[PDB]
Amino acid sequence: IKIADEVKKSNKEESKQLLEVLKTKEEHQKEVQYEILQ
Amino acid sequence: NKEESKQLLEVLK
Amino acid sequence: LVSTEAQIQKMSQDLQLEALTIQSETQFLTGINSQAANDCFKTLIAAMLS
Amino acid sequence: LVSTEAQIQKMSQDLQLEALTIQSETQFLTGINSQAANDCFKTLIAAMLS
Amino acid sequence: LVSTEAQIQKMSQDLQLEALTIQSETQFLTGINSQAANDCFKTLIAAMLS
Amino acid sequence: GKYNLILSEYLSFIYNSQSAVQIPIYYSSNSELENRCIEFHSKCLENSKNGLSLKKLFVEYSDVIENATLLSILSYSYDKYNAVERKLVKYAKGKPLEADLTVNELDYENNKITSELFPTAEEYTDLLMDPAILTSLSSNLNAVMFWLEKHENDVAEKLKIYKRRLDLFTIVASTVNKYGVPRHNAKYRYEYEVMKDKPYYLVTWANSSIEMLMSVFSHEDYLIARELIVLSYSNRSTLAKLVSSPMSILVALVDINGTFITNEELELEFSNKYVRAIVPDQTFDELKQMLDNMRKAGLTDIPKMIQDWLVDCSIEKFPLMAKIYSWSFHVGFRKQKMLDAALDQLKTEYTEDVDDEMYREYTMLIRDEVVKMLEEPVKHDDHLLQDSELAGLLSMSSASNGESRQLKFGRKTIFSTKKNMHVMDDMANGRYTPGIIPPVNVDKPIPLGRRDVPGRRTRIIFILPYEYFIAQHAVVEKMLIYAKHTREYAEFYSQSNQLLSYGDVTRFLSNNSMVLYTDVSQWDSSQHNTQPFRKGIIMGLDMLANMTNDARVIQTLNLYKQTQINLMDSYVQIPDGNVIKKIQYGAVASGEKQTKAANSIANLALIKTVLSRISNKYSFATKIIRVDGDDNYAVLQFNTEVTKQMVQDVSNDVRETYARMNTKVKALVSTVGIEIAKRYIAGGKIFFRAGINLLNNEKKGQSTQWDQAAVLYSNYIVNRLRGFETDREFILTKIMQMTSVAITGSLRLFPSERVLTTNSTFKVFDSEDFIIEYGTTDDEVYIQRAFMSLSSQKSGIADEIAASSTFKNYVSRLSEQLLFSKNNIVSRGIALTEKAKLNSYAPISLEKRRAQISALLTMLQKPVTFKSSKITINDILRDIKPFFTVNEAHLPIQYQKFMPTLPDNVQYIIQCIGSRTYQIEDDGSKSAISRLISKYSVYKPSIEELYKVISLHENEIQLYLISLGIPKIDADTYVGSKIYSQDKYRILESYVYNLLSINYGCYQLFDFNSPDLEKLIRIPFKGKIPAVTFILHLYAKLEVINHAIKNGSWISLFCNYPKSEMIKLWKKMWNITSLRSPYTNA
RNA sequence: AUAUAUAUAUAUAUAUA
RNA sequence: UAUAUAUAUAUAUAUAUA
Ligand SMILES: Nc1nc2c(ncn2[C@@H]2O[C@H](COP(=O)(O)OP(=O)(O)OP(=O)(O)O)[C@@H](O)[C@H]2O)c(=O)[nH]1
Ligand SMILES: O=c1ccn([C@@H]2O[C@H](COP(=O)(O)OP(=O)(O)OP(=O)(O)O)[C@@H](O)[C@H]2O)c(=O)[nH]1
Repeated sequence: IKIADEVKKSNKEESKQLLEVLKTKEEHQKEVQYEILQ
Repeated sequence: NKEESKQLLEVLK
Repeated sequence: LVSTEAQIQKMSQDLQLEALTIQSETQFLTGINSQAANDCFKTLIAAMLS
Repeated sequence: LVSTEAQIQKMSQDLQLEALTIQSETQFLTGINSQAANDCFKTLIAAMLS
Repeated sequence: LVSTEAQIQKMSQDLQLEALTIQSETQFLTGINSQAANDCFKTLIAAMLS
Repeated sequence: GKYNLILSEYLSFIYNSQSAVQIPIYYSSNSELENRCIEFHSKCLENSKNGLSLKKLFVEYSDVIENATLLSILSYSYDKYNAVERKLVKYAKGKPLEADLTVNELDYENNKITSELFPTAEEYTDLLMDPAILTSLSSNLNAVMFWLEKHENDVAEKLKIYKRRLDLFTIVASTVNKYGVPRHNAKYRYEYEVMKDKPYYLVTWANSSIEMLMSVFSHEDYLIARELIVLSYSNRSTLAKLVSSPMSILVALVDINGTFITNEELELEFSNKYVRAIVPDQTFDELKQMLDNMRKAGLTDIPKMIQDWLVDCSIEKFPLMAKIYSWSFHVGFRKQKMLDAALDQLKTEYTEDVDDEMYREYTMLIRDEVVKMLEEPVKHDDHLLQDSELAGLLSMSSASNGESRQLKFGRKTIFSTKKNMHVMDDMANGRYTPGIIPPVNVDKPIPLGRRDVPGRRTRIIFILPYEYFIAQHAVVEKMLIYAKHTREYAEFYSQSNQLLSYGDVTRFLSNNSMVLYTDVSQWDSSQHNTQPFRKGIIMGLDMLANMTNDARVIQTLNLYKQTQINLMDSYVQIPDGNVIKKIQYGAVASGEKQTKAANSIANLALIKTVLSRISNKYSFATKIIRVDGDDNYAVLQFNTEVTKQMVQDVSNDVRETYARMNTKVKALVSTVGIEIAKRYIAGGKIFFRAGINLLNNEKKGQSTQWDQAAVLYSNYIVNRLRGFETDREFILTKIMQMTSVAITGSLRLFPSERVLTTNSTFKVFDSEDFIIEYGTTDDEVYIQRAFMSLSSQKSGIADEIAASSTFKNYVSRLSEQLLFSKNNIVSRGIALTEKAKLNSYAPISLEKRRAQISALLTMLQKPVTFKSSKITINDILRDIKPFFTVNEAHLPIQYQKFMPTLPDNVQYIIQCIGSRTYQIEDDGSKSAISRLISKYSVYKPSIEELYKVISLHENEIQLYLISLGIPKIDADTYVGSKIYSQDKYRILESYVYNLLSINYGCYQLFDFNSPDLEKLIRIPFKGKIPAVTFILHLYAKLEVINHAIKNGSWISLFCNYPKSEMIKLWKKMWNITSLRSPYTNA
């Protein structure tokens, strides 16, 4: 979270996996707050 | 006449 | 400086960040960039000289 | 009070919640909001006073 | 040579390569091919000979 | 593409005028090439509007021809008169075939002139000769004449295929030209005013003849097609059964060298046993009388082929004998009158001198089988027998009822016959009794229907009322469950592959064993089926009325008894002329719900008795008795080796003992192979029937031309895999005429290869045969979304009926009977089932499909501009495809071929990776709600409704579960354990295993878990993202076979799929559906 | 102005004011 | 020193079969 711009516009694979792991954490942290409302 | 088809068939070929 | 693209890429393997698991290790990578490096080398020195 | 959007986000890291399973620690966060702490403070004081 | 498609598969089972995790074991497989096997056998013999 | 090249030469053949022009239409995925496509299509419409050519324009716009792909070809044809007969006289060289008249035993089935066969105009029923396919004879003759000019100049081998398809065309063309080509109407129905002078059965003869001469490849095919085209003009009745007769006998002559086998839990092994074929001299005297009945019928080149094979009796030349049997069913259907088909079926001779000592054992064996099937779901009060009125009505077949009733649904009144529409009327007018079933006696008899078989005499069928379905649904759904857990009934051996299911025949075949396959001459209307079959079942429901204690399991078991009391005497209602003829028929009713679950009881319990009476002379030990309605076999294992006299004296003791129960039969025994279904085990190699009429349907359907062009191709790929090679250049010529659409007068629109062969609703034929190809290129996934956007159409008939006061009074009377609560997620979920159930009505589904195609014409006359970001199946495979690396690899031929009639490019896959060993079941997991709802209530909800339930509140899941009938402690153990939260990840994963098919027309034959396909597929393993792992090892296993069929060579993949692209694909696999998945990309 | 039963596998398609 | 459990969604059309 709040990752630098040199990583977001990157093209290596190891800097693409990091973005698609921090994205599925914020897509899971937003989902456990919805499960409480269930 | 049918001169157009031999020029149109080889368009697809 | 060590490149901030090639440092969080190296930091995220020593942490073993795991997707689908809310860890307290995903927050170690906040604010790591080359613009807050030259903003903390200066605040530590310019406050000392004044 | 402590902001309930940031109290869960700290409590959901000490617990280390994992997705795609059913753990007994996603139930530790239910019923935590500011409408309830402000209602359990009164049900303790006003039931002792009467 | 041992086939370079049949060796990275066996090298991905000796390690525990798993997705949804940033491992430092993903980089154990880069730069393995038969063009770089005939390049390191040559630049070791031909550097010692000259 | 190859199909586009056949298109532009079909246009240059049928339109040989200087007024004719062809305008290609193009589209592309590029936004730049789309404006290249709009300007090109505009100029060919303005330049060809006023007499300007296109050779100066195709060079200027050659940036769009070689790069974009073809969408359609427009055709301008200012031709007033069809030029079929003008180019028919070029082939009309031979003498015309004169019909014969002494060859049939009837009058209408003879080949007479229609003026002499029907005296006036009003009594002209075309339903004896009607092909009922949506093509014509005038369009078939253009499909052969196109082929006979493309292959005129040929090389020295392909000329003899062309020459043999020409002398067989002069037989057809010189007969059609004598009377002239018949002119049809717009409904493809041949009227009387055109068939006044033509001979009857000229359309259905020349349609069945053109189907034959587009399959004549070798000289062994030409001698059959020469002696069937000439003869099928004369005798329409006897010809299909005289040629197809000795194949039931010829299957018993071939030896067994190495055969397949299936073990007890159904899985495939290979055996090597050598078993002789032992036939007595009364088989070669029954085969000579089957070869003299084929010589009196005129044909003489077929029994010379058989008698040149009888001196060999070898499996190497048996593909010739299976070819002769399969060409017999292509002569066309045997349609006859409704009166002569029933009155020759409902005539039977009963006899009071039958052995009554054998019936009281046959009645008891039906009694002890009905009790054996329902002793468990009646002693425990089952959830489906207690709701027999509802589970029979909520899942109600909507095919037809007996009569035509004037149904009134609000404003729009309709004349329908569908069965669930009769339930909606009678539940609205109050004339519907749940516990009273109507009596089928001399008052209110049974109506009739017919089903036509390509070689058999036209049979009748019974259409019982709808109240004989609600009485019989719940009990017989409990008898099909026991038929799937018993080794005798043939609902057990019913899988996708055919080697697994019909391969238990060759398990006990040895040299001390004798197999026994018998076919009763007619299973309906036998003496042993009128009284001793009903009273064996009524006795079985007396002992089952004592097993339980409820007032509701007895009451549904006193209705299934009442439908057998009422059918012990029955009457059929068949009209003729102006009188109605009521015929008494107390025998079994082919057409109930009961007609297959109680043809496996009544035939097993019969053959368990006739195998008991032949054990007074020969002492044996029977091994299996498999029974499938009438068609059954029963392996007998002896003490000594089986000789030529034990075969003869068992075939004389099963035929005679069946005659002691007044059941006329022929009883065949062998030691090598049987003919159980139409699938024939011969010499250890399964041989199939392979007869499907392409250009002749048995009845007109509820479908349009764009759907009947798909079943012309689907009847060809089954015909090719089974060993009947029809020419692909004729099938492709017949798709370019059926998918023709006339926009205006003198303007036809022809779709290209990319409209037909793509994977969408508008699919007709695959590009290369036997394989599905999901096109991952950007010009082909972009048009799939253009075809998946207009498949959702609404029909105005189904929405005028769904808002009526009758249909709402049926759902509210069905929702009140099911649930004792208030919730509307089922009333809105039942009403979506009967709106989907009303697609069986003909003008509803026709106005669905015509709104698919008339909205396609607006998409095909213009270049497509529809850009949408929908996730398709063809978008998943665009992200997998650049990460495959192919490498050529060699793989030997290990396994043996078991079906010799397969083509060469399919048989090479079987010889390398093996036939299928076991049926793979990888359907994930059913959700935990659907195991909780389907166990208490009989309401089966859709999986898009159970996801809607989970996303509700915690207190609204519990209200939904209690609504269906679940108790409180069971739902509160569900909801309280938070396993509704785990079922979000089992519904969303249930659409992944549904996606890609390991079964198809061709993919069922191969072994996908073979250790020779797993050697070529080299994919590294990642522990997480399980959904992606399945679709990688399935698409890799399909890509090697889709390459090894097209080119005959094997490739070995390597998919180092990175971790950053798996998690991008993991959310693409969970967002195919239209529901809220927690993980999306963007 | 308009007739096509039942069961078993298999494939294609579909769900939304 | 520690890496969860569980086998028959529905409807219509189409072909093979009974
Ligand atoms: N018009 C029409 N053409 C058909 C039909 N079926 C097939 N065709 C095509 O039309 C050709 C034969 O000519 P016709 O059937 O007389 O069709 P046409 O040229 O439009 O002439 P008309 O039928 O009088 O309108 C065949 O080659 C088919 O490609 C049909 O039902 N109607
Ligand atoms: O459409 C059908 C076909 C068949 N059946 C049921 O299958 C039974 C066996 O179907 P068969 O085709 O074997 O009957 P059959 O013995 O009368 O045939 P032939 O020897 O005259 O050629 C029939 O008697 C009927 O009970 C149906 O119920 N519906």
